[PDB]
Amino acid sequence: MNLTELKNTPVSELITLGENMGLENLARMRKQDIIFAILKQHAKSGEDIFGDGVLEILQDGFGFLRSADSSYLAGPDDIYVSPSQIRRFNLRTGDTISGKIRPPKEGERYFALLKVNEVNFDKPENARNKILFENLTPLHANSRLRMERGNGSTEDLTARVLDLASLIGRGQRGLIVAPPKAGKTMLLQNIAQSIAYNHPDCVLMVLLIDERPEEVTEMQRLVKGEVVASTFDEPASRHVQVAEMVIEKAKRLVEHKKDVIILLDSITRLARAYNTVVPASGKVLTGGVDANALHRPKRFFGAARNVEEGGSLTIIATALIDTGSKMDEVIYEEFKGTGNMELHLSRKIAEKRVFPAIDYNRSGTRKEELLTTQEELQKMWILRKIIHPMGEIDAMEFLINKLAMTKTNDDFFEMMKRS
Amino acid sequence: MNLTELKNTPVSELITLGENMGLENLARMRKQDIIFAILKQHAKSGEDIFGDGVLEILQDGFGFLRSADSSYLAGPDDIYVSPSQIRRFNLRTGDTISGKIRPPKEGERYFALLKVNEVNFDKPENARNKILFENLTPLHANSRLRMERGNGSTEDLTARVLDLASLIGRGQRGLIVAPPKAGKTMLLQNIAQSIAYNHPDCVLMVLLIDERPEEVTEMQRLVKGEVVASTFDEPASRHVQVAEMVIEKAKRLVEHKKDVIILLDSITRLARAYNTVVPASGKVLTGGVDANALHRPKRFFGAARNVEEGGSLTIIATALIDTGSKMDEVIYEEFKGTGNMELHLSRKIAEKRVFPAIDYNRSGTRKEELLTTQEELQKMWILRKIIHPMGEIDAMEFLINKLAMTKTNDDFFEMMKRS
Ligand SMILES: Nc1ncnc2c1ncn2[C@@H]1O[C@H](COP(=O)(O)OP(=O)(O)OP(O)(O)=S)[C@@H](O)[C@H]1O
Ligand SMILES: Nc1ncnc2c1ncn2[C@@H]1O[C@H](COP(=O)(O)OP(=O)(O)OP(O)(O)=S)[C@@H](O)[C@H]1O
Ligand SMILES: [Mg+2]
Ligand SMILES: [Mg+2]
Repeated sequence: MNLTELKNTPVSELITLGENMGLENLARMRKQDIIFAILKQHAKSGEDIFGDGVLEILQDGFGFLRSADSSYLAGPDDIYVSPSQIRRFNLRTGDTISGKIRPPKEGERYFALLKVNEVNFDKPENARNKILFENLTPLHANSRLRMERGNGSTEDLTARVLDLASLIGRGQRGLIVAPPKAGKTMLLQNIAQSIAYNHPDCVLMVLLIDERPEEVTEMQRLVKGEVVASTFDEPASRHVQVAEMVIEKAKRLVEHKKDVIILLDSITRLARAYNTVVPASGKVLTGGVDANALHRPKRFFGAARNVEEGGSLTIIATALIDTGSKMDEVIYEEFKGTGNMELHLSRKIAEKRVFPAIDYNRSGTRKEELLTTQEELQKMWILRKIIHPMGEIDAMEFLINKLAMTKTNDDFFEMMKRS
Repeated sequence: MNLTELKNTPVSELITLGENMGLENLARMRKQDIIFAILKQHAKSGEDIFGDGVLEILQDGFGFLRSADSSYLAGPDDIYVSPSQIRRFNLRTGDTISGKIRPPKEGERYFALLKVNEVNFDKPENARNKILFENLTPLHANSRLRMERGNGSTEDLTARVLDLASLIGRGQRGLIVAPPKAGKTMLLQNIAQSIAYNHPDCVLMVLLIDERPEEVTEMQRLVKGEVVASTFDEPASRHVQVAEMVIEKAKRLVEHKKDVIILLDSITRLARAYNTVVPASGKVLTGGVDANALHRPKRFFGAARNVEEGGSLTIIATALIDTGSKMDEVIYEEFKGTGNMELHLSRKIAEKRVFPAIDYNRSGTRKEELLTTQEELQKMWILRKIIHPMGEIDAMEFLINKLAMTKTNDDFFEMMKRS
């Protein structure tokens, strides 16, 4: 049986399974405790029990193994990993480990692992002889990540406007500069849906920082790819280590020539958490934010690259502006030139209830020649030069009106060039 | 003789009963001591006595049972609860327990429990088989919680303005941002009156932190639901204790598919109490607040959710701004985007003594489409569009004039659309 199989079950199953196995009062305690008790009960019987999850390396090799569906929460069900097999298998943070697990002995309250049978969805010997992520030489974006679903959905206009506005490809470094109440959440939702539909091969990851629980639940129940979120209730160190786990897992996955995509909401909140967790270095900029505090997020946002050998790590992270707190924009101008893809959203368009509220004139993508063919690039250039004089609200209303009466992007282009 | 019913009766009747029961003095000490003396005399008479209250768990199972009448104050009237009963019936903090009570033997001075006959207003056997609040999947608010009183009064006007400013539903997480002397207290009065009048089924409780005793007495003698308050005389430890007791009781109640509503005045004072009670973590932010000191209040404010299984927990906590103390706006910055409903009040409108003083443009709610219908949603949309341009003072004057002209919200909407 699988520990992951237990964790994917709902909460009520504790009555069906826990009580049937002889447990007395699993009704009233935290879910990880129910999982721990049931799996201890099953282990006492003696049958083989499986396990899997993402590896974490502590400061002294006191390794742990967390679960993705639990948002990497430190719980009793975490799998202990001694330094001996860490040295033997040359493991590190972010490694996906699957195999046998051992019932705890006296003096231990964590389930250690007997022997691993899969590392990063591959044999341990094949995973051992893999070069590090940072040794890989980056490149520019080559493969285009088209967001046009093509299913004729009623919400597909957002994806179409995204395709016309800013091209997204493998290995880009993207920013979504938007005010509050502008449509960031469901824009990222549409991006995730389009990625899951058009590109099932690439691994899709969504990361949510200090977000309300209802949005977390909706995101979990909507996107097909795995999503990890930490709420605002949880402390700053929780946010930091969740982000570290996500980035290490992405690096390990892309080390195997796999395309990884990370949607981040939001880089501003992650930067705030890093600022409030990093010890003061004596140099504080305007807004009560340390200098080296932004150093850690940039690395997280700097891992987006197109690996020459194989694979690509794409990061689309949204940023917050004009929230009333000056720290937000103070972070903002430290992130302007660091991204190669940028998308502006404006409050004024959202006020007119016109969605998606995209500032087409100001948003754009650099080095787009390497990502698209010349003919549709020329069509986009013609659209840009005929849309530049118009105001952003006028531009969006005209664009949605024109796109409503078409079917696909090519149909829109041919209709536009006919006129 | 119920302990609660004798607590409800004022001090004069307690003294009269003590005199009639052959007890000397009992006139120059606190209410708890008088109640203890009366209960001791009745126990020595020999008749069976029973009580009720809310459980509290200490650090070693040294269980106590408080009463909401005395605002959860630690006194002789509290009821002892042994760890044996806790392990037997599977109790935890916040459980509402009623049943037989026992006079103390030699060596102890606290009442024990012979047996429990009601747990959380339910049979004790069925109370154990309940899922934790942390294991319940949150959702967005679905059922609209209308605030319009509908009796055609004049204070209901304020409530009517609420239905025009920000929709409130079951499970909202709302913040009332207001400067000093802007109408917070009687706005909460109106909200509590509407809750107790339109929605008698839902459980309403009002929590007051470091509020003046006269305001506490005004609160208690007006609202229908039970109210708990701690004045600024008591130390911050009692503020934290009362807030934790309230949130635990709300969680226990909502675990039974009940609708719980909490009104908090104010979250800033609770944050101050947590800051001045939590030990320093070595990382102090601007304003003299510890980094993790704000972790605890957020949890209290993060419990507002709509449970898919059943029931809901709504929290309306007010916040203070422009008070001249930097800690207040630091806390406000740390609580800006955490809530899904905002109600902004301004001293500018209150200066002209136009009430309610609401910053209509800034105030609003998040994705109210799941709460209300459509046609009145477009009614509110066009009302916002036509009220957006002019200033807040003029907007409120126009709104109160038009609302006084009509009778109900539907009448207001039809009068607006016909003209
Ligand atoms: N493509 C769209 N179609 C229809 N309505 C939309 C669309 N995009 C946005 N909206 C509406 O605009 C609002 C956007 O809400 P959200 O996306 O939740 O806001 P947000 O970007 O998450 O910012 P926060 O979280 O509130 S600070 C909602 O009222 C939506 O109904
Ligand atoms: N709806 C209303 N009708 C009539 N008078 C009102 C109304 N709302 C507010 N006021 C007046 O405005 C003031 C509001 O007083 P409070 O609500 O007690 O102030 P507050 O918001 O509680 O701030 P604090 O706690 O006193 S610093 C009083 O002078 C009221 O008479
Ligand atoms: Mg959002
Ligand atoms: Mg007041």
